[PDB]
Amino acid sequence: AKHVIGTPMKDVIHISHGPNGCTYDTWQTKRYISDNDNFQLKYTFATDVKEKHVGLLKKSMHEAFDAFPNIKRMTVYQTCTTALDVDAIAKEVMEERGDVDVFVCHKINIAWLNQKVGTVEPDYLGEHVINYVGEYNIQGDQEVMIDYFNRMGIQVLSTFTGNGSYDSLRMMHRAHLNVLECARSAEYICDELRARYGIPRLDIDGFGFEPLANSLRKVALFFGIEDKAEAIIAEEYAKWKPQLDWYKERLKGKKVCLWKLWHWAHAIEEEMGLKVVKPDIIFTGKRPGEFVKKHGVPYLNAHAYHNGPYKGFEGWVRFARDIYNAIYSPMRQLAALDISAPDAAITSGFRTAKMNADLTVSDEVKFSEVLHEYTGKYDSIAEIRARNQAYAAEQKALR
Amino acid sequence: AKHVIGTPMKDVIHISHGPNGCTYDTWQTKRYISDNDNFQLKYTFATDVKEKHVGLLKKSMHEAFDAFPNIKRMTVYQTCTTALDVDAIAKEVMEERGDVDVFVCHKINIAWLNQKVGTVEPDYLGEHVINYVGEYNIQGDQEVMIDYFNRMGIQVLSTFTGNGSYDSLRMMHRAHLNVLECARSAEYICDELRARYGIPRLDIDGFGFEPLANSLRKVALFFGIEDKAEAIIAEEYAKWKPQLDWYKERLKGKKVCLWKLWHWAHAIEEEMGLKVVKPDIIFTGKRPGEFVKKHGVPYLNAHAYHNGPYKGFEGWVRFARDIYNAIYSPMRQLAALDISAPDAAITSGFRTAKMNADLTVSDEVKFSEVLHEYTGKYDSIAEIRARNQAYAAEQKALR
Amino acid sequence: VTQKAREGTINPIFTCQPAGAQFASIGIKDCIGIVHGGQGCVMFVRLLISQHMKESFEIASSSVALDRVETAVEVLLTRYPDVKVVPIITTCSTDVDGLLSKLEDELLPTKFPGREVHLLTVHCPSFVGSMITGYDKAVHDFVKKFATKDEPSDKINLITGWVNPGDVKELKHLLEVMEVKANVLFEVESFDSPLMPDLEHHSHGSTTIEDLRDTANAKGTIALNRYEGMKAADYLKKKFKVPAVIGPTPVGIRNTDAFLKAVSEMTGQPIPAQLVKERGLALDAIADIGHMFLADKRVAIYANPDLAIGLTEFCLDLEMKPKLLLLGDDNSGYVKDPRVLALQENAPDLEIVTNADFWDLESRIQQGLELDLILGHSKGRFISIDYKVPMVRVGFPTYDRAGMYRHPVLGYGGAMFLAETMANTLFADMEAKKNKEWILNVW
Amino acid sequence: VTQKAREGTINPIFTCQPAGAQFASIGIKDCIGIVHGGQGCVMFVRLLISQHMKESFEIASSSVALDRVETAVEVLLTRYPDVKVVPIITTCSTDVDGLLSKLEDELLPTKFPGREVHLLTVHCPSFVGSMITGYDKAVHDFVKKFATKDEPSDKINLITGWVNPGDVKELKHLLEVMEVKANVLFEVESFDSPLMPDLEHHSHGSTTIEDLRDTANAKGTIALNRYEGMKAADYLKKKFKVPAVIGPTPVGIRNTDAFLKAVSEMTGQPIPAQLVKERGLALDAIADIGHMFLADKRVAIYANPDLAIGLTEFCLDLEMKPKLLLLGDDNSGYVKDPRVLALQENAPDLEIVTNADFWDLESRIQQGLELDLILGHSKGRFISIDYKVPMVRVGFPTYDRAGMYRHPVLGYGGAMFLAETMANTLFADMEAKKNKEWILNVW
Repeated sequence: AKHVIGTPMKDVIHISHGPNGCTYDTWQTKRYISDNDNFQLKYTFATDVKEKHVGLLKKSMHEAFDAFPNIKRMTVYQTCTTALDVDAIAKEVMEERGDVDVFVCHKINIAWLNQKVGTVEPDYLGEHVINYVGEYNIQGDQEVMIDYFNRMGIQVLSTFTGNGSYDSLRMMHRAHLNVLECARSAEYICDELRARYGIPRLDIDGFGFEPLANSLRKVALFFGIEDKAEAIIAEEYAKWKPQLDWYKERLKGKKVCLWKLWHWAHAIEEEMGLKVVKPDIIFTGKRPGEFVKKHGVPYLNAHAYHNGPYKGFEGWVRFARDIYNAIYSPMRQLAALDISAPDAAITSGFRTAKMNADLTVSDEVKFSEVLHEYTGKYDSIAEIRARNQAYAAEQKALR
Repeated sequence: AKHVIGTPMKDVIHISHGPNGCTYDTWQTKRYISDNDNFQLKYTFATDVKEKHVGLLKKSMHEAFDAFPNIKRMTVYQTCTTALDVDAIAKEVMEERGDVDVFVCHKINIAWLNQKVGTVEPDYLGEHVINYVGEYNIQGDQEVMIDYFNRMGIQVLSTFTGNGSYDSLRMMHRAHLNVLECARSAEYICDELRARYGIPRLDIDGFGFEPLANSLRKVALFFGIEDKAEAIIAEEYAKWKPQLDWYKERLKGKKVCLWKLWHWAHAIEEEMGLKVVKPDIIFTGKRPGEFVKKHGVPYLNAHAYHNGPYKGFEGWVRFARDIYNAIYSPMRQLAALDISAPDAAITSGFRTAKMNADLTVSDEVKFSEVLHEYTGKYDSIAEIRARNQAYAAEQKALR
Repeated sequence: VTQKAREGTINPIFTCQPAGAQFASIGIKDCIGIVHGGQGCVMFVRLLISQHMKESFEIASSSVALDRVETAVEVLLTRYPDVKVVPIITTCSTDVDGLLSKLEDELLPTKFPGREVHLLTVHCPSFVGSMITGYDKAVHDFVKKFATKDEPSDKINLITGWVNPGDVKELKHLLEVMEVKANVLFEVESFDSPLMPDLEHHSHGSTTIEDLRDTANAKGTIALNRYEGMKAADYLKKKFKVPAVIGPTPVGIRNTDAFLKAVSEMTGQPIPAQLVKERGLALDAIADIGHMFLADKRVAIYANPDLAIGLTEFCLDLEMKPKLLLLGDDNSGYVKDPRVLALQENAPDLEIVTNADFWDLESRIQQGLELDLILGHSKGRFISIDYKVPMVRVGFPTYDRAGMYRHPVLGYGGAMFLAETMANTLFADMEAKKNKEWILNVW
Repeated sequence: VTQKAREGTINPIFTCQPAGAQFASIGIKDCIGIVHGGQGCVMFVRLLISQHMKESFEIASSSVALDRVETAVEVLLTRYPDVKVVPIITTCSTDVDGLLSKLEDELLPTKFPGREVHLLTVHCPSFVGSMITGYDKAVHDFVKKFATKDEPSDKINLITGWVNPGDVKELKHLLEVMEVKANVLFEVESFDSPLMPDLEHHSHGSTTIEDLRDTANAKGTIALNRYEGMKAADYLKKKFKVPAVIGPTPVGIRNTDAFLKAVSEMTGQPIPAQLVKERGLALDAIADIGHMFLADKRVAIYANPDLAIGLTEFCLDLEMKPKLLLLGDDNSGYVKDPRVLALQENAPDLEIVTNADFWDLESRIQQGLELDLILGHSKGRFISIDYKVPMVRVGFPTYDRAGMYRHPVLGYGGAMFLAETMANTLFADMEAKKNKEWILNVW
């Protein structure tokens, strides 16, 4: 809850009523980024309960507000130690400051809906309004999908919760549709939003070219704007398909071990040619990845990505390039070589990943003037984020 | 010539008609800085004479102008190899470009005066105009003295040559007075300026508190503005004398070996308490300094300074602090200790230079509430340079 | 000395004691510790160690429960036929000693006949001290569990404290030149494991049960860190009469000299001329940069307490100006520390904050504290990034620079590495800000 | 391959041949070379070596002139009673061989009876070639002067090329692990001298006259650099039938493997498992950063030619994208180099500029070449400073970073140091520009 769902909120002080060690362990371990200068990644607040405490919470709440005068939203989490009256303390703090709001936190969904949803009203409501639910903005995924929605002329009322604001998530109850990215984290939010306000839910997939195109087409079909989705799909296909197919030709038949397992498995086999099952690559977390590194198998981080975002068409191409770079590394073949063998295949000079990968393709593929390698900057979110902030400015002037 | 006098010119392409190895050897070895982004320190131009040449000069002259379109001034130096018609080539280059001027290089003084001096005419001439001659702006010395002159209401027509421009040095014949910083390098310039235009000469000293104050007083006496010099001297004394005396109390009786020998020697003994003569510090160049480093003796660079500028009252305090830091380093006493000796004076913890220096002073000095350590930024020229560029802007508006 | 006047924490500098206990345990050969708490605690501690070293280490969990401990021990011993030391570490929500007594009589003799298995407890409450206290109590608990009187030995005990593999490599080089054999606690050089062609090799600790047993028979104990190993040294002195020397942490030239003098006094071994030449090499490198670039540089330092204090002392010897020293836990021994008293006496411009968090540094910078350099670990990286103060990565964890664990901060090689790294960080900052960057030619 | 289309030079990458001759000479024990030119030539070469190493070296001058050379030799032998090798180096404006013949019969036998003094000439015109060719011709001249046939030896000749003391330390470590004795040309580890308590120790070279004499009796010669030592190896092969292996420069894992294979073939010594373990440590460090940060990084490289080519090959192995390779002199052997041919064949986006200056890089950046990293020495630092491209300091001279001479760029330790240094330079740039700097947590 605190470590996955609550934290991606960008303009909130998340203070844990408990010891420092729990607040420390989850700090700077995630990649939920935001356009609020990553405030949710840079600062972490604990009440610092000591043995004597087993007054303090009220004072720590005031201290955090004082240190960060531009933050007016607070979420107080109760840890294991403090289970042995936070609500009243929060009311007193709100009364004394007078311009701040405090939230006392599956469970985080019930808590937010029964406490915060419905208390704020949007000033402007577009023709087509959605709630993006279950997205937590790993390396810029939320901003990728917002760009896709903006180019469709769709206003995203709120994202739950990645790069999301407190007030938007309180305004969540006035959307025309809910689009659900992750269900295992935010099913109840959508079910109860439908139960209380009759807001339809549309499950979508943001990974791949066909799953994402179909998701965009369903979203457009709901709003009767199918032509905009078709134009987006055609443009993104023309831009990124030759680059993706360049890697798909060199990744046909490679094996991946998965330790984002069904959001990925079918699209990986269909669009990258990989066989999901010694594997050629393992998709896992950082510590298991470092474990399997000792076995000569590369890994891509399945939780935080490597060179993300992996969402969108360009993100899919970045994912393919990451796979291809890990699999076809010349250092991989150098590490598997035993130089102490009496007849060891010791060479000099260099090799490239392209040299290794082109041994697997045919001459027609190898000399294609259509397929080319990925042509994108190291940070692909800077241009998407600048586009997103320009659409917000343009939409604000029209209003 | 090409290495000491000509190069400090900030807006000139100094192209050497000769091999690359001579141009390389003196590049990035000096600390003549300028407000033209150190163009004279960043770029060096050679004709690159090869064995075949033992046409190319014209092409390399054109190439340099092409690569640096904002530079319209060139100085061509003949090296040893090219002794075995630069003037004609320079004329044809000027004719073809049409908006550039080329200068064909004790010797460089005669060459500049007999060709370039007297051509350009000053746009504005103030009440009090000087030529600052013999200053080459090591670590910002010229900017220090310009600040002192600006606060006196004196316009510096040109500096020869440190942080000096080509056109200003061509305007050298319309100054009311010439002030001499170095004579061994620029005696002839001012002798012949007096011979041709009757411009009086005033030898000055920029180092120390008494020599610099007397220099300022002489300059003011020439222009009848003695009160401005007195105000400058009083303000700078009140600001920097307690800080200088803090170091002078801790440097009384220390010995310095000189390997800037007479522009320094008397003011060092008088104002810092040092005895110029194992020495406690050696003033020398970088390579001899590294030689004597092996003997347990610190050095301050006598040519390029250490933490310069050493000119001005604040520069004198910076010089004193550099001396005191080198002499009283705890590392100096740690390095002289032989830890393999049976009864070695091995300690733990720390020492400071202040702890070592305070063992030499009396209790009245040690607990003075007047003397304090130097209070100045690492780069002291940034504020002086900003003041200089503000006075130039203000003088533009009035004109 | 400043004590934090805020009750809450913003951006803690240390984690909880169980994490320090687990880090102490992973330095022992054939030791896999079971943490009697949530699986998330072990997951985050393993992630933190993986962040520091980029290596996976084996730590087990009980998934809370006295009987769950029994099942966890059974499962661990079944699934790891090489583990010999099985420490049980308690946590927030958590009589494991009597349960272990029953286990060694019922489960081990029956299910694992002939298998050498040692069970011990490390009680680590998470709201009393910090990971420093946890490491100290874990080292004490291991030494207490294993130390046994035997035939006298010519070795000394070197309790290094919570240090990097590069620090251990440097310390062992110094001991080898001095011709001194030691029971090094702990041998963490094997944390850096190779990427082998055929046979996989995983990260592990190299301290054996024999070393911990033989700690009782040493000539003496040198505990480099007063807060990370003084408890074990005091236990050894109190029970087996092993004389103990506490500190100094050999950060810099002078403290390394004092460390070598302590070794020479313990062992009777003279300081040789090779150490004189290595110390001289470090001093020559330091003389190249000292009064040209290091003097008068304003420094903020936070690290493990002993390392932070030693770094402050080394910076003061280098003619730098330490402005802020952050000690990130509530230890009451800091005020009576003679090194801290000396810092108060002869470095009056240095503020020492105990029980500090990163907000102490960040708010002091906000209110106008001008700094040229920071010495600290990677959890404070965003202060450096956002306020444009260069930082040299020291301590645990340093996850935003590559391979910092392989370099020493102790010894003469550590002094040289520290001084040159501080100089190079300053040089890169001078170039980034174009602050007299032309001066890096003829120094 | 690009050849510079400008006749003039802007910002040369190398100095003249006499400087390279003097640098080769200062690596010999009891050698003080007299430069038959201006005082300023020797002053600037000594200043350049002092910039690189921060150490003073003894090089003599004749000040200009055969009688001047004779007087200079007399004065040098009077004022230095330890010098044995006295090479005379010619320069721009300069029968030193005939005079030297006369001197060895008239001056040395009479004025210095019983003193072992060797006089040789190194002719180094400054309008042909560069400091690389000057170093090559100086090494050839020393080997030619001293090599003498004797009883056969089990040693090999390792002509390292113009390398750093850290490179020599790494190469000697590799040879010692492989159990190979060598005549190392040159032993420059003593360039780094200590700051001793009482006695003064000055920087010098450790290559003796005995090593240069014994080069004729070796099993074989391995010249790491084709442009900095192939002439001496070819002379040895042509005169004394000493088999010569030219290259590869052991930059990176693969080239170090090829170097160790060449050593094993020359000597018959097997490659041991310790080198396997050290290579694996380097490979594990490289695997931590390779496809996360190093892949697809756009790199410009300039250095000494062999080092620059090897760095390009290592970067290509690391999945980086070398864009520009600058070879700063007019050598005609670059086009026929099989390494350069391989770079043309399989690195298609790499432009190789021969006879280049720093304006090649700077103008290519001006016209739109986007780079993430530069590998080059300190004379090109202002391109990095002004165009905001991070640079890793490699080669000669590196005077704007502290102690770069003490780290290897050769061997597996050199490969690890290079990869981690490029990673850390990129990390510091990412933090300075705030370019995905949050990503440096859980890599």
